[PDB]
Amino acid sequence: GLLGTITGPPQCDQFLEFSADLIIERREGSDVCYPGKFVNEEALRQILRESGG
Amino acid sequence: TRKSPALIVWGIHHSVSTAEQTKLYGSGNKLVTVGSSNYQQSFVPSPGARPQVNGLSGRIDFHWLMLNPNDTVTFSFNGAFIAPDRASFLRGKSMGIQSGVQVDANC
Amino acid sequence: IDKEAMGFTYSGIRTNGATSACRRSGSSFYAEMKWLLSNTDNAAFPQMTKSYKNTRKSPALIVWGIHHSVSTAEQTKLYGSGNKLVTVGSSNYQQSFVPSPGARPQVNGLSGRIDFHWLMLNPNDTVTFSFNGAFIAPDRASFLRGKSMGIQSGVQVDANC
Amino acid sequence: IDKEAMGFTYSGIRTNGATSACRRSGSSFYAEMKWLLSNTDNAAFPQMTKSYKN
Ligand SMILES: *[C@@H]1O[C@H](CO)[C@@H](O)[C@H](O)[C@H]1NC(C)=O
Ligand SMILES: *[C@@H]1O[C@H](CO)[C@@H](O)[C@H](O)[C@H]1NC(C)=O
Ligand SMILES: [Ca+2]
Ligand SMILES: [Ca+2]
Repeated sequence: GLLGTITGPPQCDQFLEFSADLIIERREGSDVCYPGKFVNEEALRQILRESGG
Repeated sequence: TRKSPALIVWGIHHSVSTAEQTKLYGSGNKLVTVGSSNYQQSFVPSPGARPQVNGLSGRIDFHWLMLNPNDTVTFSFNGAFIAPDRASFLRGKSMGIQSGVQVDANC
Repeated sequence: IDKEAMGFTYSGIRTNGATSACRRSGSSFYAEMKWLLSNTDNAAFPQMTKSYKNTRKSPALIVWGIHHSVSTAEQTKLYGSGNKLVTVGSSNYQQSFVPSPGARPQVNGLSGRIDFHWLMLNPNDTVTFSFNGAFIAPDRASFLRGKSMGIQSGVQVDANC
Repeated sequence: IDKEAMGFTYSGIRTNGATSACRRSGSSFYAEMKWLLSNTDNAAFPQMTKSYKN
């Protein structure tokens, strides 16, 4: 999941310092590994989308 | 230290049993008071019984904050705190999209 | 909406809280809710935990309430001396609650205040209530029916036109 | 904006809370706020209730 690139759950190990021009979220994406959510999560999603990595 | 804003991210552990919260961080009330020049907030764990997602009925929720340059973020805590080891920084421009089809590198 | 019972059971406490505000046949309370009180006045409120699962195939509206009494005395009167905590929890929810007793301007003569919260319980999910006082409990969950349109107005209805 | 007094009066506590941040005739505070401190250091702040009507 896009937010997982910040915290760093095991699915997001490849993208902890990723750099992109086009970021593609998928449905199967998971921001997390231990049960829990993000606070104000779309706001931060929208930021990382245009972050270039 | 850098000249672009910094992404700081922490986490609070809302436990399942109040006993689990004492077992880990010690008994008594827990409090995290994130502070910056722009951001003054405060967070408290909420230990209580929950349906078990992936097993652990505990819950680690994440919060975030944008720290301006030359600015300092101050954490003040006494338990139930997931700590940031590294800050995140943004590299430039990108397009965020959401799809379920392949990626054609040729078109 | 279609209401469905949530299956909750309580022992050792009361379950018939009422007030002059919600007057039915004399004093009463919300139809789909049940005010929970210590078994007798100033008694102890036991620590309870109740759970409901959305067994149907559409989300379930779960509405509970917190009673911020007017006086800390009224809070000890109804639920008992000692601190009071309510931890609502599902798979998408993870929230505690604490009554903040304090005088408020008299609305319907009662300076206490009830905070109504709500959450959407996904199908197959469970909402967990852990509490020991100051908890207005849900009796029936609500489910949505179909399509409608909400309008606000101030004129007659006319089925001829 | 027009300002009108709210008619709040206190006792058993202090009302002169000020700080070096809000500087006037020395250290002061907000003109429309009143920093309520306990009557003395570590003295229990008595529970209070005040009301204003528009
Ligand atoms: C803060 O601003 C001063 C301006 O004199 C500059 O010299 C210094 O490098 C800056 N530090 C950071 C961390 O931005
Ligand atoms: C809920 O989960 C159980 C166990 O996996 C399953 O048998 C049941 O069909 C599920 N309910 C729905 C509505 O899918
Ligand atoms: Ca029916
Ligand atoms: Ca005036």
